[PDB]
Amino acid sequence: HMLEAKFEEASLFKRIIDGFKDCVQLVNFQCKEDGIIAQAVDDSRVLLVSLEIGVEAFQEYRCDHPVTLGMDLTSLSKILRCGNNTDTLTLIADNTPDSIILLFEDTKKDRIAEYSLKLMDIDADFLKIEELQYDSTLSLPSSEFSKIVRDLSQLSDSINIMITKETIKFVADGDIGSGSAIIKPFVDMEHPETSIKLEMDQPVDLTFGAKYLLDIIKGSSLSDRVGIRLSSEAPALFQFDLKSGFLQFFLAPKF
Amino acid sequence: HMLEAKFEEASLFKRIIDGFKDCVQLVNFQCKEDGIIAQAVDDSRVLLVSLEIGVEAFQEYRCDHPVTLGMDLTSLSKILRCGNNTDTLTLIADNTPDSIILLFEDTKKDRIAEYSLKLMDIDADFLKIEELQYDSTLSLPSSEFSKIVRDLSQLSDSINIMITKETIKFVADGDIGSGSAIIKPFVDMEHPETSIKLEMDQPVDLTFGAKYLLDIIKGSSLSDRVGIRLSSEAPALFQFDLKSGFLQFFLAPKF
Amino acid sequence: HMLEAKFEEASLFKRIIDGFKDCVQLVNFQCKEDGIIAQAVDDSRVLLVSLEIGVEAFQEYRCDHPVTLGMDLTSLSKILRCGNNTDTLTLIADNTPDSIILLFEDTKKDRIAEYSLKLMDIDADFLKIEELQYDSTLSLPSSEFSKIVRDLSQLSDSINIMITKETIKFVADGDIGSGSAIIKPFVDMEHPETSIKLEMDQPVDLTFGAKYLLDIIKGSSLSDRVGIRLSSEAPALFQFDLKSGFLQFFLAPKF
Repeated sequence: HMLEAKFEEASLFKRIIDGFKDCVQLVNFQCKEDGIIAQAVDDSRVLLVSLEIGVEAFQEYRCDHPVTLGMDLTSLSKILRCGNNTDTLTLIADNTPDSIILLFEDTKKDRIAEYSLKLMDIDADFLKIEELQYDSTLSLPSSEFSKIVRDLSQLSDSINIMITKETIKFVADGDIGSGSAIIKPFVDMEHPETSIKLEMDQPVDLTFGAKYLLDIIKGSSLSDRVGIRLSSEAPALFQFDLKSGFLQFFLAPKF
Repeated sequence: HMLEAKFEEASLFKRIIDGFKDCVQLVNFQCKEDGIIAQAVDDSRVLLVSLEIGVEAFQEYRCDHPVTLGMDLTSLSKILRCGNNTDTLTLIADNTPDSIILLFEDTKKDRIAEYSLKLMDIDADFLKIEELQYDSTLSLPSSEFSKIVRDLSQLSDSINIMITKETIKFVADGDIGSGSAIIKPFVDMEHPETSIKLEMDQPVDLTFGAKYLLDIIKGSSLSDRVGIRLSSEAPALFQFDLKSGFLQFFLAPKF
Repeated sequence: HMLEAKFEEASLFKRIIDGFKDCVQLVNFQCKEDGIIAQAVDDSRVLLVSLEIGVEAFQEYRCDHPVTLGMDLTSLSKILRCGNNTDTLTLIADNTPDSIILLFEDTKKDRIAEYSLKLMDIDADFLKIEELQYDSTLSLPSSEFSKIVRDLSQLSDSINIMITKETIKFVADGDIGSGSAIIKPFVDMEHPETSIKLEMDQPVDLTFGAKYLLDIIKGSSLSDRVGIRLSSEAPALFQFDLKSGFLQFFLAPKF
């Protein structure tokens, strides 16, 4: 009992985990003094999940020692289905820990639920694959992006994002036919968060697997907007902005 | 780009397809100058689905050429799950078409989704099996008819509709037991659409498969009332009245 | 047509059956002059379900003859999915019956649905295993008890209820980790039905199967509170208080 990180609402940490729990299985939660960060590469080694949770995301955070505690998402999510969404979730562990302790407590002092989670042993191959300059950079409503991905997934397992100047084009092409959703950058004032931005330095023609994109758009529940950075050189970066933190999805193109 | 039929709301065409998509698989959409009509016989050749969609059902309809464009329901329904229920769905095709183009556009000009559907090749065995005079003719609330069919389906796979004068009797008889729902014709004034009519010229004792009836009652979402015409000679006619059009289910009795 | 028991709402009898239909399969409904009682032991012979339905639970009850009519829950529940929740459900049978008749009728006289259920032949091994004195006796909100059982079921198939003085402790221990929910007896005044009582005569350390507890907590829909009596000698008694009646779950501990 030494780091005891504490969330205001247990739902918040649950929503964060639920955002990327489907695309991966094992995760290396590397928590330190300035907060918690984590990475997780899937089995096929084509999708990286990078997470950062700052101090301000907690209502009371402490960590007198850099502790790397990896664990299974399926096991972690099971314990996360025990709270009452508004309970006080406290992540407790000690120096060189065997298990992480999750403490659920409501506003009243009737319910005091304490859970233990046997920690996994994960290799420390941390990746830094974010580029300085991307060929194209765009940001759109997360709910809108989920719509495009889900609709095109009906047609084929290959969604081709094609970006030219002032033209963002999503195209799917399968056996039963094809589909094409085309959006253009604009500005709104009644609700400026529905706006679409585009900063193209060079035209982009990349192809991504539909299987992976469907898991990526599940982070729409964490942010209203999604930042997409496309490059012909490095994997694409799908970023969801959290309150004092972020959830990144690095996806490698096909072909 | 020559016929371009256009719906006010994309939901309407989706609801129509959803009304009969389960009981069949391939459909021959025979659209012409006065609107669109279609037929579909299942594999077992005991259930016919006849559809008619008049000009008034569209908000803007054109067709300078009688075009028969058949297609797969499963593939068609997939594309129909892309709209936003209130988008402008436009069915576009050309003379001697390879594929039918479905264009989704909302009120604003942000979303312009265009889909292509590879057309099937369906045989032109169109059937006209509607009789002049049926032994019995009745009409009841569609939601009420769905209740009777669903409840009796629990007991056995054979639902026997038995009609005598002023007595409409639905009977199921299986291994675990039996059930009998009996309704009588009457008139209401607070909401005359809940009334039950019956025009019996001759008593009817027909037996239908529960499997088929369950698919037939799925058209209750298209009309408040359902018209049933029973004959000992020809297949029974279950008819749902659309706004400027209809959805018919011709079902052959057992034994 | 001789006993014709009658419920005010068909939903009530449906909810009662739905309370214990999952943990067993065959049930011996032994109805008599003062009401209806029934017992059902599962295949593994470790869980007994005892039911009592008094006269006051019906809106109109009669029974001129003690009749034991056993039946299959699955078949009984099927027929129970036919009503409209507010219909007049009437259980009809005769002296030495072959089948039990279930009559559904609404407030209006349009719907008159009559169902027959072929009665099963069940052995008359009725059990009286309730003790006089139990080591511990407690009562808590049924919704709260369901929460504890469901959450701990995620961890292992063995939930250990551990009771000491003024301390009720639920513990699960599995491969991925463990969990512990600890509640203490108190009194509320805004809503005294959320209170927790405990009358310990002797400390209790019993282990129950999670499979069975999950079925037991399904009776939370019948009562706000659940009475639990634990004994080291006899099976534990989980009791849900009905309006003029009860639903009991006798569960044998492990090890």
